[PDB]
Amino acid sequence: QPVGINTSTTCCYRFINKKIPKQRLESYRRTTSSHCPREAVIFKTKLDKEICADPTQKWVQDFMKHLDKK
Amino acid sequence: ARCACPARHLNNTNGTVLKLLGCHAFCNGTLCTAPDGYPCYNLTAQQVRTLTTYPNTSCAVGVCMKGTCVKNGTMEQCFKTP
Repeated sequence: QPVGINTSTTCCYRFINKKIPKQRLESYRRTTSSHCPREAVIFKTKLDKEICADPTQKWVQDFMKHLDKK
Repeated sequence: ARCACPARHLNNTNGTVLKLLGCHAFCNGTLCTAPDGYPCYNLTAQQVRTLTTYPNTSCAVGVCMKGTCVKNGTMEQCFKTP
């Protein structure tokens, strides 16, 4: 039986280029499907805007690590 | 260009990457264009009209270039997931 037809289909085609300070971001974090063309995580700004972030950039990994420990 | 909004892509039963339907998406008041090289589907008007949650047509794969999904000849069983 084929799987992967069950993956979520929201993907990021572009990323936010410059680092966003953590004070401007909410606690929202969603990893996009591994089937997406580009590996991405979705954050949300304090104005409730979803933004695409590249998890290979250092500030993105930093913010995810911060989101981990409470 | 604040063009870093997520967008719904189409899946396929072929086990390949999700692909944008066309090369444009609306983001924060802007008609955004996917980057050159980005994987896409180029569907006819008729194919889009009947696009549903299971494949019912052969979908032309393409590569985005300056907003056009340039077909490359590969065909896939694409479908949308709500």
